[PDB]
Amino acid sequence: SSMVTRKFGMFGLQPGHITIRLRGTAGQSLGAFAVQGIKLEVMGDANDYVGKGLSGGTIVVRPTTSSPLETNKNTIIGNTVLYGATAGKLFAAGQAGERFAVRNSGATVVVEGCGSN
Amino acid sequence: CGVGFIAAIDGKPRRSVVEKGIEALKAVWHRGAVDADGKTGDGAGIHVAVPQKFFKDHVKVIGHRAPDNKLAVGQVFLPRISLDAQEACRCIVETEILAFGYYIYGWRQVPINVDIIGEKANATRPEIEQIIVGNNKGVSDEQFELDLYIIRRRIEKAVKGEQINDFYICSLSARSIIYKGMFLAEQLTTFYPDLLDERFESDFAIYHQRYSTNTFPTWPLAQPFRMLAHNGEINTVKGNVNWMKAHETRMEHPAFGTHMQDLKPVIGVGLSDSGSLDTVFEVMVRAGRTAPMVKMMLVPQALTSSQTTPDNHKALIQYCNSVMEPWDGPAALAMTDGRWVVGGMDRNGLRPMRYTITTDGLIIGGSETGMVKIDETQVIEKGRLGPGEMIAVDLQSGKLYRDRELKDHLATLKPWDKWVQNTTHLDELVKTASLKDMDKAELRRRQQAFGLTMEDMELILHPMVEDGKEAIGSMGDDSPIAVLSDKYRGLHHFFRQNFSQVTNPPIDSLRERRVMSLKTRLGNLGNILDEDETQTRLLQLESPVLTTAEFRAMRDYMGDTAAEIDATFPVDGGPEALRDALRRIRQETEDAVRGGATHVILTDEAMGPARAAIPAILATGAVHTHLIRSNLRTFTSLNVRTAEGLDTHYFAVLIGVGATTVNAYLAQEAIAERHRRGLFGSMPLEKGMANYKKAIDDGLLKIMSKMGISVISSYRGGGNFEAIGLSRALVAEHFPAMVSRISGIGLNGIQKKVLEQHATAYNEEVVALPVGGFYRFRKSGDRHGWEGGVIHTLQQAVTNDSYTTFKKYSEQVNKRPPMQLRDLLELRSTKAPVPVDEVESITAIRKRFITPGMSMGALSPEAHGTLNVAMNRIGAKSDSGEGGEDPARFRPDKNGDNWNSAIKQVASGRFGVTAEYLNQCRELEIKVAQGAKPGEGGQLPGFKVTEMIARLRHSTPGVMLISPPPHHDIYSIEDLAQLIYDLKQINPDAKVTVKLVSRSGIGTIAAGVAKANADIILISGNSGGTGASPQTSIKFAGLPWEMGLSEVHQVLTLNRLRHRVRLRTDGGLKTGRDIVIAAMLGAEEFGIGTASLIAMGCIMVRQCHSNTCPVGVCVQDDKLRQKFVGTPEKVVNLFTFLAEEVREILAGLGFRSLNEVIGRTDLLHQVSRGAEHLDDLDLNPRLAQVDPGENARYCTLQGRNEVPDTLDARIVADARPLFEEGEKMQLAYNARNTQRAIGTRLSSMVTRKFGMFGLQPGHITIRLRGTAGQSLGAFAVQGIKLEVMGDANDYVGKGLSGGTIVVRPTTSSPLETNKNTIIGNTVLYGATAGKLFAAGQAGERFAVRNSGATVVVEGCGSNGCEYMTGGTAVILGRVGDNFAAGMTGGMAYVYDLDDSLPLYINDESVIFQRIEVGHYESQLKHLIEEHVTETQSRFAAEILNDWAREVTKFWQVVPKEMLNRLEVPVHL
Amino acid sequence: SLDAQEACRCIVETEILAFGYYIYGWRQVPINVDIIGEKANATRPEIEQIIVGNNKGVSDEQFELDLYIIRRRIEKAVKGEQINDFYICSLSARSIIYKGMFLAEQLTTFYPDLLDE
Amino acid sequence: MLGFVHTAQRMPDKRPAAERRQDFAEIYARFSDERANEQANRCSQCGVPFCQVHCPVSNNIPDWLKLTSEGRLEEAYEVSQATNNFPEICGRICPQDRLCEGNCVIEQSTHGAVTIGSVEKYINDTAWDQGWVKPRTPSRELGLSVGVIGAGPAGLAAAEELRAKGYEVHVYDRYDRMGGLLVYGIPGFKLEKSVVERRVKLLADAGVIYHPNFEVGRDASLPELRRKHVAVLVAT
Ligand SMILES: Cc1cc2nc3c(=O)[nH]c(=O)nc-3n(C[C@H](O)[C@H](O)[C@H](O)COP(=O)(O)OP(=O)(O)OC[C@H]3O[C@@H](n4cnc5c(N)ncnc54)[C@H](O)[C@@H]3O)c2cc1C
Ligand SMILES: Cc1cc2nc3c(=O)[nH]c(=O)nc-3n(C[C@H](O)[C@H](O)[C@H](O)COP(=O)(O)O)c2cc1C
Ligand code: SF4
Ligand code: SF4
Ligand code: F3S
Repeated sequence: SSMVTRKFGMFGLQPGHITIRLRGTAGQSLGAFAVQGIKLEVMGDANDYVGKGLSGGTIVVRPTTSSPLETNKNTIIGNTVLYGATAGKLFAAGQAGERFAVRNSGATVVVEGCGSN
Repeated sequence: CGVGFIAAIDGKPRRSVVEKGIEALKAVWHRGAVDADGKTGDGAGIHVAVPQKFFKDHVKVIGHRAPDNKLAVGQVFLPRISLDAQEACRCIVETEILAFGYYIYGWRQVPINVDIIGEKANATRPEIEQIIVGNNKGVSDEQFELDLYIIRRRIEKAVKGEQINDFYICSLSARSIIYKGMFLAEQLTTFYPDLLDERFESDFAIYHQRYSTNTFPTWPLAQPFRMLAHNGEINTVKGNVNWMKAHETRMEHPAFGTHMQDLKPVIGVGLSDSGSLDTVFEVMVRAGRTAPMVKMMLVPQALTSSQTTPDNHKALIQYCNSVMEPWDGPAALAMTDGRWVVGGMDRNGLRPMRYTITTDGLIIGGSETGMVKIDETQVIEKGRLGPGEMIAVDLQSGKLYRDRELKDHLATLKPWDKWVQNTTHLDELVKTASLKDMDKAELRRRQQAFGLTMEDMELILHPMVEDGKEAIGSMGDDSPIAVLSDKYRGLHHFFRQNFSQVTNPPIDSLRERRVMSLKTRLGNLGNILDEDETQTRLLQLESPVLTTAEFRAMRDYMGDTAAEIDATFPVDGGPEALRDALRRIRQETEDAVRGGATHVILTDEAMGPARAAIPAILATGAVHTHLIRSNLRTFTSLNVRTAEGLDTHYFAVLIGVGATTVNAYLAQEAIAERHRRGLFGSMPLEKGMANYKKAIDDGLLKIMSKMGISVISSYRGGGNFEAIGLSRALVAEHFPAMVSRISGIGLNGIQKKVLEQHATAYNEEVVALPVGGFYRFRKSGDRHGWEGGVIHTLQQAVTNDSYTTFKKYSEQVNKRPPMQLRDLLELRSTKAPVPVDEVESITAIRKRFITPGMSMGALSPEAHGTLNVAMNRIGAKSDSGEGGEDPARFRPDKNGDNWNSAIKQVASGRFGVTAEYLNQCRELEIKVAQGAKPGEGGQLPGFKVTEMIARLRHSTPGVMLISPPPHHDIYSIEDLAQLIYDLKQINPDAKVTVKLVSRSGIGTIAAGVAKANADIILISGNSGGTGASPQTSIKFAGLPWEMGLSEVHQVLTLNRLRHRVRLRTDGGLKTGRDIVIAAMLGAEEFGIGTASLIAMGCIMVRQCHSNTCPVGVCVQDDKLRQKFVGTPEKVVNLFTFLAEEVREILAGLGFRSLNEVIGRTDLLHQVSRGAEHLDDLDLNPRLAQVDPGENARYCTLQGRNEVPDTLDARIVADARPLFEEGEKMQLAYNARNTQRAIGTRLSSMVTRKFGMFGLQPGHITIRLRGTAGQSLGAFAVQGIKLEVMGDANDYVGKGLSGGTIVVRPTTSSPLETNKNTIIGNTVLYGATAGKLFAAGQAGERFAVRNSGATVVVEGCGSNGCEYMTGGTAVILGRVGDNFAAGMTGGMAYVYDLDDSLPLYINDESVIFQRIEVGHYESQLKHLIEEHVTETQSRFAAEILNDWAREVTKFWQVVPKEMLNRLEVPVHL
Repeated sequence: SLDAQEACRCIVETEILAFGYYIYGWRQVPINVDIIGEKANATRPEIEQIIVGNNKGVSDEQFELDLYIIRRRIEKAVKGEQINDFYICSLSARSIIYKGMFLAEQLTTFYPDLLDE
Repeated sequence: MLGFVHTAQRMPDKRPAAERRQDFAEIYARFSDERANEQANRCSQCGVPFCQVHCPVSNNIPDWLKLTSEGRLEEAYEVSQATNNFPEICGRICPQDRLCEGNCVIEQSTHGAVTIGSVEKYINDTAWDQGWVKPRTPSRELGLSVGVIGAGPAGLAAAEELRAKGYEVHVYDRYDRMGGLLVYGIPGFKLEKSVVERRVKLLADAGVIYHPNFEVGRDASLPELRRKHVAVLVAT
């Protein structure tokens, strides 16, 4: 994100100009400060603080194709998702955590069930 | 690599000849391969006369009184490591010489300096010594030499009787001496100081510098041989050896005597091809003939049916063709008797030969022209050697003889026209005698017995009767190999056709049919040393294929001399009935030939419900091998009547085994039965049989040309095939020398198959043949590799992203019963499994796969672009193909789409090659052959080429484009090294890659290409796809890629050369298991190819060539292109799935990356089927492991290989003002023949800086003095001018694009401009644009594949403007032979002076006339005026002066397809 | 070389099959070349084994005598072609021989086959 | 002989519902002869044919397609009826929109499936009119006793095959008219009973024994039928 910000700026690349797929379980702070043009897609579950400081990017979480679970009856991401994001999208499938989308301004998020506050 | 010779025309010995020979050998360091050790070489040699004064002084100093007559010196190589073997060799040679009462003077040890030889060659150095022998009997010198030769033969035999290894007599004679060894070329005079005395003097000197193919040396196999110094290879080395072993039993001459019995096996064992050529040459010369006579009788001139040759020469050619089988192959011979010295070329004239005549009576000939230093004020004439020509020097009378006069002197001796007319040809004999039929039930029963289908039978035979050309396939083969096929298969499927790749290039049978002859002789075998009228008394047939009428004529002509042999075995016989029948027919044939009968005819007409038919292949093989081993083949011709053969491959494999003529009758009755119902229309049966015979002739010619053999008489009985799946003992006893790398079924399996087929044929009541499923899929049987369900599964899995569906796909594919070799190998380990997360990331695996090239002509542009985009998106390397690339794609799109191709191809066509096209890449690839059409090269149909295709390929719209089979600039491995040098010069940052096809004997080729500074090898399987190709070439050409890969890996790690290359393969890589096994066997990269196409939308309809693919992959019409469905994401998903599958397999195995598994062959095992009854296929030779040692099994180096710098460096430093300011620059230099690729790196620099058309013509100007090396001005862009004073070597203007090259003799030259050669062969190969004004004659294949360039030359060689497509060519002077072959574009103006053009020109697709319009006359005048302005050619000015009468002197030649496409009609 | 190996294989096969015994197959002896000196590794030949079965149902003595005749005939035949470095160490059904140019202390580490129970 | 490049798919015919609403015969007409020669010329002989792999009998479609495209209707009829029994009715009743004409590569590329069922009907029509059909009676009758239950298509095909082998077949059924439910279950609106009567008379001509209006549940039982023959087939 820093490299592409120095190269093309905040909104220099059209959406989806570079896409990344991640298998397994993502660590903390997935996609911190991702500018427009990046797309991340993780199959599995994210830990915490996912999508912090999002500005223009795109994050996608989803259970893998062999999941015997139920989507809207389990947890898939952590707490304080999208702390102070400016623009971008976040599509998930599952129950988020507490303090979901605090101080959000401009982002577009779609979640199946969430927690307190 | 190269030969050379120097001779004194007058015939007085001197020191200058030897000195010039040493000087010439001092300047051949650039052709041969370069070693980094600086010590090792390939082996060199020199050959001179004996300096009697030196040896007389020696023996005088010893103490003896020097005898007054000639002495004799014999050079020997004895063992060195031991002492006792030396004593044995010495006592042997001494007793053999003293058995003839001669006088032995003594030995002599040669002082040497062994510090210059490398450590690899010093390990096998033999003790070199000389022996001196006088003449105390006072006999003549001819008998002296003959006795010495007999003594040499007997010594060789005796020392062979004691198994004393490493003993070799170089040359025992009284006239000549030979200094040869395994050192370098230049350092010769520092290893043999005996050549540094001023007493050594000789009137002739021959020299050779060879090009080895393996890192291991061998002293007794270095040129020149005892009577010869040959350069090149030999295509027909098995057939000639077998036929000579047949001829041995009837060679007798009173010149030898009783000692003749000692010379029975003339061709020794364990010698090179040129060694056998030399030994038979010497055996024939010692009989009495002269050197030109035997040379003309061994490598004859191509007999053409024209009127340019007199009749005496024609009779001579017929006689020499009737005497002995030829020896075809690329050969530049420089041979010498004691009296004559001859130098000549082969039939085709591939390797060059250029000579020079000085005023001092000195002739200097060699492969290059600027080797020795000769002033311009001493030469008289420079000449070249064309096809079959020869130049001789007679030492006795001291005379020179050119081609015509030497041929006339040879024809002067004997009355040939009084002997050739003793022959008989069967055209009128059958025509006059001809003018003097079965039930459909029995026909169906017999066909079912042999197992011919119904659908396929009338699908591959119908075009042969209706049209007369074999059918054209559409996609790669996927049927199982013969041994694993469940249903019955003939014997012919077990034989694969050979083909030569680089070591000797093929010959185009479609454009060079003049050197092709199918004549056959019956009753010509006789004594090879006797000459009489009785020899040329025989029967001659114009074609080996015969119908029923011709066969009846031949048989009832032979009369009582024939003897039929039944070829059937009892069905009720026990398990060993087949072997008993074989023994019976062998004994019957031997007894029949002994009983006076001199002709044998095999027949199986007695086939019925009681006796089964012996396979024809096995029968004729057993009979021919038995007749050879019993010394009776020389008395009898062999004919076979088969009842199975239908297609050309069967006849090819039946002739190659040793038959002479065949009459496949059942095809004829089937054709008649078809015609009687009125299916072929209105064609009479005569026309049908004629077309059938013509198609078979053309197919057999194609199969012969596929390996560079132009004469049928030498291909007969040679055994040029490969057996894949036959038992070793079977093919080693009842077949000629043929190698089967894996054992196969023996006799029991074949008998079981024939018996079960016979039972299911006769014992029931059949009605119609089965539908057949060989060429196309049917529900009956003949399992394939791609069926409907698997295709749909793959397509759904790639379009739905369901990886579980892809796993189900892989399980469906791997579940099928065995069909390939890679389905008989299991893999195991010993460590514990490792979880899949520890395996390296998916992307590091996806970046390894590549997409093999696919020509833009084959498939629509949409598919090409989609593949390129997807592959460049994931990060791998896609490929472009042969059809070039659109320039507008050389930049990324606005949406981040990269449509360019990362790998570029340099194929045999050179269609779209261009200086700009070679810099938009990362790696260049060289195409030799592919898995479908290994011999005939890529082809493109007529209605496919659109206007866009014509623009891409610089051609005419709507014309059939077929690429020439051989690379016109790769005629030997040295040419390959030169081409790699050229490619690495023109591109300063790309890699080069060769592309081979897996076949036996690929190890030496692998080592050679590894020595040729290549980067990446490509072993392509035998099951690859193709746009279009003949059916037989698809089904029966190539070998499985496992065999080739294993062989290459073993032979390439044995020579310690594995750490400099990168092996890559493709062909039938469907799932991950195949990729893992291939990586274990030695692969490093992988090409998927056809599978990817099915992911894009293809559904394997197998109609690529018909321009009607319903999906829209391979079509050029606009409507069908709208039906495209592909998407750049499907290929991405397919590659991701493949990578994940490989990851899973590797994790379950217990490793973490492919780097730790490449070469670990021990992981594999072979399992087999129990009750399959198949004799187990021993796959161990492919699973054998050779230890590399310290070097890793996959070890490699970053960056491309290095290469020495040419003159271009010195050019790009001085031209810096141009590259920094754009200021004009003019330079001059002295260029020797060593410097290669002059003016190429500057072309690359100026292309990268400004472009191609960025500079005005004449911005940078360069002048050269002397002789420029080969490939002068390769890819010269517009804006560069190169004027060289002197002469160019060869390949001048290869791939010229916009430049301007001018050659000229210097002002101090007293020669005529239009009577002296100045440039070599294949000038302007694939030229695209530019100008070339030459002053002098041109070599062979002038302006071949020229398209766009403007060339003006003074004379040419044979086959000029071969396959021309564009541009202008102005020839001033005599043309060669077969001019304008297959020309399709452009126009030519030939300067006629003798009205001899119609005798030479080819009127296939061009028309010639007189100049008609003043417009073309003015254009020709402009061309001549510019040519005069450039080089100041005097003869050109004199042509210009007499315009009014010289206008009507020229002839204009134009293609038959550019007439109506012209803007101004040439004819009023 | 490699082509000479094929000639040797076909020689021994066509000479063994001339009597009636059925071949089971070959086997490459797993070795470890690293414990070889320099003068020995320069002239180390390939070591292979062949397995033959007595399907004729004959006594042991005729089997041994027939194998001896086979060995002599094979030696003569291969001498007929002047091939170099071809040596049948031992061909029988009673004993086997493991010999080489290595030292005496590394034998069990040259031929690991001798370490099985 | 590709054809599908410029030509277009065209059914035989279809009578409009103004008068079709009242009859009970078939609504489709026999295929025109020149229309037959044209539509047969439409297939591309797709290698690895999907047309065959989906037809549950897997008859050799492209072969007789090519033949009918060129002629020689006798050879084409022979190679058609070789592997498929009852072609006249199978090519008329089977839902080719999902079995055979639903997977032709021409249709998969959205060009329009080649009318396979119509050509099957045509080639089975003219073959019977001129009389190139003979009952497959055996030679050297083996001699045994075999019987089937139910005159449906399965039983009829089994009986035809067994009579071609040379056994003695016996057909039992409850209904009075033979031929399974083709004369009682399938409405005449979709299949005229004339062709079923013709085929069943041809079958009877081969030497097939009938036992109309029988029941295995009441009139007889399984031990009786088993003892009366060598083996019994159950197509109830
Ligand atoms: C376009 C189309 C329309 C279709 N329409 C229909 C439809 O309307 N109805 C339908 O059912 N299927 C229909 N089908 C399906 C198809 O016709 C049948 O599935 C098929 O004909 C049944 O064949 P069968 O082998 O069961 O023969 P059947 O005809 O079912 O064989 C049964 C025969 O045995 C007799 N039998 C029954 N019980 C006994 C017994 N205990 N002892 C002795 N004899 C006995 C019966 O009287 C009858 O003669 C249709 C198919 C298509 C393609
Ligand atoms: C439709 C098609 C066109 C091809 N065109 C070329 C070509 O123009 N030049 C070439 O060298 N190989 C060509 N090939 C062969 C591939 O380069 C490659 O060698 C082969 O496809 C690999 O084997 P595979 O069939 O398993 O993919 C073509 C293959 C196909 C299927
Ligand atoms: S339906 Fe398609 S695949 Fe089948 S025969 Fe016709 S054209 Fe060929
Ligand atoms: S309509 Fe014809 S081709 Fe299709 S399934 Fe029925 S019988 Fe087979
Ligand atoms: S079979 Fe050929 S015509 Fe196209 S759809 Fe496949 S490449």
